[PDB]
Amino acid sequence: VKKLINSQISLLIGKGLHEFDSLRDPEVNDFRTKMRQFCEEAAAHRQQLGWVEWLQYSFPLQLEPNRALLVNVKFEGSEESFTFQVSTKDMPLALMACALRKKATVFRQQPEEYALQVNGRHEYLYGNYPLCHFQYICSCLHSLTPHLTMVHSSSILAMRDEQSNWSLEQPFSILIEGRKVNADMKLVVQAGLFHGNEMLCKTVSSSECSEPVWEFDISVCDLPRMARLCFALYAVDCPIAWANLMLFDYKDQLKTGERCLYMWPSVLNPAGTVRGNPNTESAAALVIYLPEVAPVYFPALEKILELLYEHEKDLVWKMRHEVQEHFPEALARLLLVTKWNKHEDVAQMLYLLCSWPELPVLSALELLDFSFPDCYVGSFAIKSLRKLTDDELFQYLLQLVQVLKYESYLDCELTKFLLGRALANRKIGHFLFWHLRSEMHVPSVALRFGLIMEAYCRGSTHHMKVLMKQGEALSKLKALNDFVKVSSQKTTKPQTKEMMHMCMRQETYMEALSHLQSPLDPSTLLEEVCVEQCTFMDSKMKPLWIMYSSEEAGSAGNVGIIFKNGDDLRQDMLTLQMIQLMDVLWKQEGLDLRMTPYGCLPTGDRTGLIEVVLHSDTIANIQLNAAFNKDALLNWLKSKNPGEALDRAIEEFTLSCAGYCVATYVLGIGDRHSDNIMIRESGQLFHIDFGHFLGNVPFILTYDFVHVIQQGKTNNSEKFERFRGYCERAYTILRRHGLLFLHLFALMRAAGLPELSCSKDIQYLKDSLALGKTEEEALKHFRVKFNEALRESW
Ligand SMILES: CCC(=O)N1CC[C@H](Nc2ncnc3c2CN(c2cnc(OC)c(C(F)(F)F)c2)CC3)C1
Repeated sequence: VKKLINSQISLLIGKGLHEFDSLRDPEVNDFRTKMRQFCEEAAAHRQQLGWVEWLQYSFPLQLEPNRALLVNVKFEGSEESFTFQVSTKDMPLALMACALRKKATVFRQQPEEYALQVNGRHEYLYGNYPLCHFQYICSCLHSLTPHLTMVHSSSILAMRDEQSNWSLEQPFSILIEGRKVNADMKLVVQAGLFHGNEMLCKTVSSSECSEPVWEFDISVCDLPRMARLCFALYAVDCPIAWANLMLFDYKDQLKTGERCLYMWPSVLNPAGTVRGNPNTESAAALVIYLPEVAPVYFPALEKILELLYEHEKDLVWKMRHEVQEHFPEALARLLLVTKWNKHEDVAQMLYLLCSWPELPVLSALELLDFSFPDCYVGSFAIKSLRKLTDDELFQYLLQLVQVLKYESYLDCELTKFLLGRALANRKIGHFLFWHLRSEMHVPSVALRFGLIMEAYCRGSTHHMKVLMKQGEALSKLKALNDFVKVSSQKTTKPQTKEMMHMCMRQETYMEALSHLQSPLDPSTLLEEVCVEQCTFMDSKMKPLWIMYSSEEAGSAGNVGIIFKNGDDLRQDMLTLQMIQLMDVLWKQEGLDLRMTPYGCLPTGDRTGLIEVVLHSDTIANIQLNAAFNKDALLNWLKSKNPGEALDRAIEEFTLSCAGYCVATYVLGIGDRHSDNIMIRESGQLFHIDFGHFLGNVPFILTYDFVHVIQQGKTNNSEKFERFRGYCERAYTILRRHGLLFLHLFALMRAAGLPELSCSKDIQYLKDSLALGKTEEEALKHFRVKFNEALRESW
């Protein structure tokens, strides 16, 4: 029985569980047994949760950051529906008391034993929030009458049931023979002792073949708990390989004897993995002699607690106790000023960190960076992050996963936190899965991520099968995309499109591609695949256009996905999460710049999905075709928004244009052309290919857009300066939360994105957001760039 659950886990995570045993690793084996028990205890809690408490797990609420509304409601397993007049300020129990009052009237034959399901979707409307606050009821108002289904307590409960399962003064010292080296020239081995991005002593090098055979300025007593010994083999300068090791193991014991380090290819790297290269055969190895001291374990918290300019740093350390009292948020500045190469100074800091008050989510997000590698500093950060909302945790989930790459040991406070929250929310567990599964091709992350997904599956027997279905569809889509890629080069598009449909109509494909949850959004059910409306896009990697159509949801079941294999979808995903954050921060301060942060999620090696924005078209397609090319875009909105509807559309356009003009400027999105800018029939303007960001520069205002803002008029200052305001207001909101973007962008350095690697890339975001300058000084600097963008258009 357990052999099947294990076979499914191996297929789902794309790594056999037998591979973990073959390592015969006490660290990997201890993680597996400990985390399985943690997840099983979490899974146990869910099978006893109340019916409203389960709805909270499986279908978390989607909420936005007086007036009337017509809504059709219908009880489960009944054709008969009822349209009722409800207020936007009315709570779901009022709709449920109206639906129950109508039911008793018609059927001749308590609303608190019910929940409203967004018909044909895995989204629910529960809790004491007015109908205006729900993402669905709110979106319908701007779109469409909301279609709801009265799901009873017994129907929600039948789901959970079905979803069941030590101080030596001697100077520190290390080098035997290093096998499998490819070079011309002499080989040297440089070695530095790091505690994050900072050094603990001088970088001692080795003496200047394919199999070459061959003292640190810090004491063995002074070595911090999280000390790294970083190596680099090079030719004497052409780099060859690098390797990192923790001087203390997971059981907190000082490393002794021989160690064979399987090095990673280059062209000292502190941020790199402390674990070796998996290609034992290919990788160049460096055998080192980690010296004897005796066993020596690191002092426990009980025994440990018992113990800016150059001159400015000395002042921060003197007033360290005053920093805990007067400036607790200044913890980061104090930790940096602490000397981690002095056990006496590093112990005094822990005595202050242990009595230190909890920090806000923003201050905790900085402490998660590689500049802060201490376990107690790390545990403090996660302890402060425990106050995160499930919706807030989701907004930063991508960045927290990247920080798992900075982790020194497999069992860590972050893995526990991320897994604990994942098992508490099916939406957080869904996305954590795909953030981990999409990096299984990467050899460095492959073990950590594999073991985390296995543990989640140990505590999600049903969700494992849900994700397996998603994973089965994505396999058929790679196989189908490969056909489209081969065939496209041989025949006419209608011939390839017809060939794709025949392939899709196969039993194997129809079964796989249908009745699954969207990997981009678990609440969107990709039901019946519309083979006739499916095709492929003309871009280099021939992306797939896969249309779906649910009957139970009507128009809401008509959804589409884009499968793209060949290119990196990470930066596009990062940019869209940053635009969604912008839209949230804007809405929080009453500014809805009607944004379209469409779904984009990487699922594999150069493989991922993109949500289809229905009823949209590229600016290039509209402009290709009006007596004047400038009038094409306005005449287009006139076609889709006739009569009194045009006025709403020009406003929708302006708002979205302002938001995207700021977003593309701030994020530094270059390569802007008519083909990677889209418009929705509602008037909403959005951007699509985010291949390049952070100036890889100035504010850009297009004349074809400035014309739509001006209501088609040559001179229209009322409407154009109203737009200038939206840009100013939106840019100043982001500036206040600039520290939030800088912290998340700092954590994303772990992703290994070519366009986000150095400190110069983060400087672009400091400059665009004019971080140093005062609000007045920064609003003027933007007013110069904006006015210059206006002159730049003819
Ligand atoms: C089969 C109809 C057709 O060829 N179209 C072309 C223009 C238009 N494109 C879209 N229409 C509606 N929604 C979207 C799109 C295009 N989107 C999209 C966004 N990033 C991407 O890559 C990073 C890609 C892709 F190149 F990989 F495919 C597509 C966003 C969603 C429809």
